[PDB]
Amino acid sequence: YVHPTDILPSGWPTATDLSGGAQPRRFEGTIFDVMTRGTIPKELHGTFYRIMPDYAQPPTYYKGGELNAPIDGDGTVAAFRFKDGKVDYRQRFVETDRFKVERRARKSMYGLYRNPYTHHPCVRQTVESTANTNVVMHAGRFLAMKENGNAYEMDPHTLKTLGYNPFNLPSKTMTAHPKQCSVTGNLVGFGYEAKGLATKDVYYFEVDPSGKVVRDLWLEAPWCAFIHDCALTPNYLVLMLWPFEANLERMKAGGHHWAYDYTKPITWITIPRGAKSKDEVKYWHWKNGMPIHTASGFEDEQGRIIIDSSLVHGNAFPFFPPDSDEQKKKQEADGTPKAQFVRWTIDPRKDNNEQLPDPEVILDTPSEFPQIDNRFMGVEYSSAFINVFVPDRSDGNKNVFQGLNGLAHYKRKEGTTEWYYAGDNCLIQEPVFSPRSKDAPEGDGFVLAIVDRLDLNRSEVVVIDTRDFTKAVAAVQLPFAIRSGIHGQWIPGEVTPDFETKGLVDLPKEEHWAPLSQSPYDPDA
Ligand SMILES: O=Cc1ccc(O)cc1
Ligand SMILES: [Fe+2]
Repeated sequence: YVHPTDILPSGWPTATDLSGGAQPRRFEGTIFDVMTRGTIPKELHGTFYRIMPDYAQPPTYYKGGELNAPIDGDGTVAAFRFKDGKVDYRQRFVETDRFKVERRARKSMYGLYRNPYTHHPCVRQTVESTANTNVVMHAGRFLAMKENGNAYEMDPHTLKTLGYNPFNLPSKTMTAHPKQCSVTGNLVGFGYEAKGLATKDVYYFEVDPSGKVVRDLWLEAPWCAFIHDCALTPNYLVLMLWPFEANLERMKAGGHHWAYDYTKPITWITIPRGAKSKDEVKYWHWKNGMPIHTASGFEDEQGRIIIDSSLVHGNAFPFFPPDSDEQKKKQEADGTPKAQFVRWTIDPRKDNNEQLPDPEVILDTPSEFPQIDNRFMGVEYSSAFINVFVPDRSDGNKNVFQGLNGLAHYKRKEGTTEWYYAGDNCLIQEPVFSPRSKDAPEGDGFVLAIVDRLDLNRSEVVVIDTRDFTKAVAAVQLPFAIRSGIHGQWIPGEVTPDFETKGLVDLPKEEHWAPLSQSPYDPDA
């Protein structure tokens, strides 16, 4: 059986997200009082903000959109607000310069990921960010982020776009991975390609709790590398260089911004916090591989930098292949690479010209999207909440982003791992943590994540109490599916302006439309 209407032609290209899911969603709006199962913890007081790629227009501009990447599509924010056991939902597109152009034209006008040479001539000198990667609340300002531009600011309640570059950063770019220091309250980050397309320049910054840049430095990367993520320690910002190189000539020729390079080692840039000179910066190297995301970093008793990350032993983004024919064949040969969770040791006192020691295998399982207890951000931490391929319960032939069917709670101090299984015909997305109370022990509280109910065509928010990591306490049940996203964040009420007075949904007026006389009911009848 084939449905007769199903053979009617579509104009849409295949627009994947990171999961490999290819269904456009693109809805903007609200559900008041989202259906829940079980008991929503009363301790939840805040918003789960999630961001997703969801091409608003069919991306047909360049090569009919055949080379669209899962990381490409227009940023849409989903908000799940938890107040007094009740859940509200809002979804809205980031009103990026790109989004607004495409909507107004009813037409795709942008080409390849980070390639202005493949955009429509009229839009080449625009901010080309889809603001689709990560969110942050800092100094009462809510930001949607993507590494190829400054953030766009959004209202935390309506999700209305308010402007571009709220902190007025001098770089062309800002990381989608800044870290909120638990010591200073500073927004610590960077922007690479800080001076334009294929530039080696890196700008480091620290934005204080009052929204002022208090520390900065202009530096360079050893090559124009893909510096997606970083680690924050007491004394350092540690940049993590993926083995991809940008090439302006290739871009001009209508090739991809990035090419994977087997000859490049995993490289780290150590930046002393509040460094007075670029002379203080050191480059460290290991071997070829792709460490996608950090859990976090710290300094041990010996003063050594300790960073946990995912590690893929090859290209986790095969849609950005190598330049050379030889290297292309290597990618094909690698297939689905080995994927682990690993521990790095960078001793800042050692010779940085000497190759770093091999990382320690922490989990011999495909691992992605780690988060921590952010009360321990930029200090010694123990808890990691990791998006996992569940041992003996998962594929493993899948690309690292495409088989994530569980959660792991790792504790360094205890040396224990606990496992949550998403369900049969289910995927689960990045976990976020909310502490039981302000003074609760590290990693004691609630874990939230988006579950794709694949055979149901619905998305859910699972709620797990850390006292029993194997079991859900609650589910937030959407009537539909949303896109499989990238990052999300737990944002507490206390850091959100006007959380006490504003919901996700604007309340209707109190006053009745109808006069008293219009009632069917008479109290005398
Ligand atoms: O998760 C990886 C990622 C990399 C670059 C992007 O622009 C977005 C996401
Ligand atoms: Fe990321």
